[PDB]
Amino acid sequence: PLIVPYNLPLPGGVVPRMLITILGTVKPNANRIALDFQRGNDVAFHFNPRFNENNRRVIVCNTKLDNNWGREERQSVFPFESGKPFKIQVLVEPDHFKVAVNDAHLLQYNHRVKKLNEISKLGISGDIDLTSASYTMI
Ligand SMILES: Cc1ccc(S[C@@H]2O[C@H](CO)[C@H](O)[C@H](n3cc(-c4c(F)c(F)c(O)c(F)c4F)nn3)[C@H]2O)cc1
Repeated sequence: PLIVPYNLPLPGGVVPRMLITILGTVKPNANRIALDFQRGNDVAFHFNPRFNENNRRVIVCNTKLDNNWGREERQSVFPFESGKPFKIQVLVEPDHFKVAVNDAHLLQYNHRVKKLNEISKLGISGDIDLTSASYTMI
């Protein structure tokens, strides 16, 4: 187990067929989780499960460019549960990130930041116990 926030380096950025796996357990009474794939200060892909946004659960996805958030993409399908272990898998594809949670497909997010080879850090934050963060090619 590791303590969050945690920064996972992605040396040389990301590339298609790179699979990033984040394992952890959601705390009881969690409010939020955040994964931030960063190109310097820009956030290419922000993946933000919110456990209570207006009394519902939603996943918010976005990009931050020059410190400004863009247009959000929201997913109501919500595979996380307070107190339960999870696996987030982010598969880099040519035109999008593909996310699966607990071995079930969840969402795709098209690349807004084009320079994949400069998306060189993944930040992991929020109401979790972090078990592991790693990557491999498939
Ligand atoms: C016009 C406008 C008005 C309001 C908003 S709200 C905004 O929405 C964004 C996604 O579009 C991001 O989610 C932002 N955000 C969340 C975290 C964060 C964090 F700082 C942590 F320390 C965590 O542990 C954690 F899990 C987090 F999520 N940082 N920035 C959010 O402030 C947008 C536009």
